[PDB]
Amino acid sequence: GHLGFLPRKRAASIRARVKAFPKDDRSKPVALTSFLGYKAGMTTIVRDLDRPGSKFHKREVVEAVTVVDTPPVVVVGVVGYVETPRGLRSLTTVWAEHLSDEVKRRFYKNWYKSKKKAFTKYSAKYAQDGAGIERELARIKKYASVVRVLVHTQIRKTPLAQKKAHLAEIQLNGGSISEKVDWAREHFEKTVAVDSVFEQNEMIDAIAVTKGHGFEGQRGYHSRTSINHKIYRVGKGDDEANGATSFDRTKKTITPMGGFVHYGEIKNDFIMVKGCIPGNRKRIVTLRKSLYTNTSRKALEEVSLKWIDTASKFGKGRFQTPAEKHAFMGTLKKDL
Amino acid sequence: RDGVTIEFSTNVKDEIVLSGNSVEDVSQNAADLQQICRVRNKDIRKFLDGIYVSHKGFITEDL
RNA sequence: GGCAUUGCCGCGAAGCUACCAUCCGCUGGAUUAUGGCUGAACGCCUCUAAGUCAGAAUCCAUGCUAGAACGCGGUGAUGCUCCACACAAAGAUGGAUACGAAUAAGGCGUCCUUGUGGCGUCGCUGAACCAUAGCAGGCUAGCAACGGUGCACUUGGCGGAAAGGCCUUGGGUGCUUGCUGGCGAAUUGCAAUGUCAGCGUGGGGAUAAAUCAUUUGUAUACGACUUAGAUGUACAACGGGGUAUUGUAAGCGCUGAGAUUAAGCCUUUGUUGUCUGAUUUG
Repeated sequence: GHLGFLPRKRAASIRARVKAFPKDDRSKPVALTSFLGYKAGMTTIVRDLDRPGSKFHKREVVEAVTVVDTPPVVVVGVVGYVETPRGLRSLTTVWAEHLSDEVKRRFYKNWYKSKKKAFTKYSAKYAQDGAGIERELARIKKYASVVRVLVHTQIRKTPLAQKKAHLAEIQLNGGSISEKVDWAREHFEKTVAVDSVFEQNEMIDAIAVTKGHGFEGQRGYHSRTSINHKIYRVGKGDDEANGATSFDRTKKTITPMGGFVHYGEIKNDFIMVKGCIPGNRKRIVTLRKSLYTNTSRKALEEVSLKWIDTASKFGKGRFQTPAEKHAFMGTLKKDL
Repeated sequence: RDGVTIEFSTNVKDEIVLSGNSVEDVSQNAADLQQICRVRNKDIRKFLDGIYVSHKGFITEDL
């Protein structure tokens, strides 16, 4: 096979890492340069599209897709990175002076036996007349060409409960670092939804480790990188009729009847994308937006759904909604 | 570049005058025009219609 | 039900698979031949000698994969206390003494308008420059001068390329060799440097951990890895239920009904039950 990927052995990390970022621009708003999802479930969608000159033009089309569960994510702290003729370097990590439980849980491998004394010095000491982050943060103001921001999920808000929340950082594409740093300073002890982050017809990336199988080198369980995935539908986790298209106009929960395979329903937004999102199921995945300007007739297009698959795909997928399901079944044995 | 005065010449159809100070630069971008017009792959003299530099000289006259 | 080596026809979730299904699969430089620009060599020219503008399926960046198990940064917790006993309360001996840029040229002072300016001058060694006397640097008298210098308090600002460095303000404290005083030194006997670079032990007490173990499954041959385990949507199970596998069940049409159902499906207003062992580290 390719000598691209060498050497052979496993990806040492359960969560992958982000090895690139979109360059930056000084004249933009402060922008959230990337985000990370949870792939939950595979499915298939029918739709039609506008692609002039292609043989599918104005022509009803069917293709499978991938869904990714996406909790709106909560932000604690900022670290600016100085640049040095070696590499970057951190200056100081900062936080929200109140942290959620789970991010506390990231700092203990044994939670129950521990004393939960973690932050008291740092998070308590900031309670005061101030200056807590003043000196350091203004230092970031002076130094630190590039700036990143701590981001961490709420997994109590996901049906798979490990109680423990991951940490990551994301850059900021704004400029004149003051309204960068102030930005997230304003966003300390806050959350940031996916609204202002992405929108449809935008190519991005989501990649992660892939499906550990076993030992016969060691096959799989690598974080590979698959770019160019067109988001068909930007979900909203409060949206009734999850799968409401430009066609269907009937009520369906994107979580099927009886639930997803190994899942409860969807409490937060999601991204449906074509093709494949690497890994095995139940996965935490990385999302990097284009790294550059891709603009072309290919990426400027506009998706038009027909029907989204809400069927329960355990066994052969058959019905869709329990109302229609129970109209076609009619009365069962004990029903009515 | 800078330092090039460009004009689409009137009193002569099908011609253009570029002038300036630096020999290097005026003939630099003149050569750069005649070589964006390269006709390969095909018959060489098929169209002797092409892009040429007709005049090489000064602005003044009588200097 | 069992054997008929997983009993055959038929059904099959799931797991695992298939160019037998689908997705997706980098953007800029540097270049060679080539075409030249400019212009000698060569009083013609010339892509070339100096200098040059484009350009390859290449090379390098751009993007991708890992991440030094003696590569490194950021921050989160407490390492503390007692007793017993051990170091100390790859080569020093004045000073590592800071523009930058050219070298067919530059500093320094200065002139005036502010220059690509004028004037002077410097270099041709750091052999320079500062510092330097006092028992290895004592104890004591003043003369001048308000210095220089130490130390500790101390203002203020700068330095994040490894900043941990530098300046600075303000008092006190000592010093003084800028000047002139007075007492001390031996006997180390004529050399054999003859001086002047808080700290771990091991056993308690306590702080925060981490590990084994246990459970789980995204992992897995062992490893190794990911969850949960402190009184809660904690966990575990039954059942409430929901999908769906299954093809009409003992038995008097009843019945697309039955049996199974997370052990690698799901939501759990209820029920029943559990909730802290050992080991080491800081």
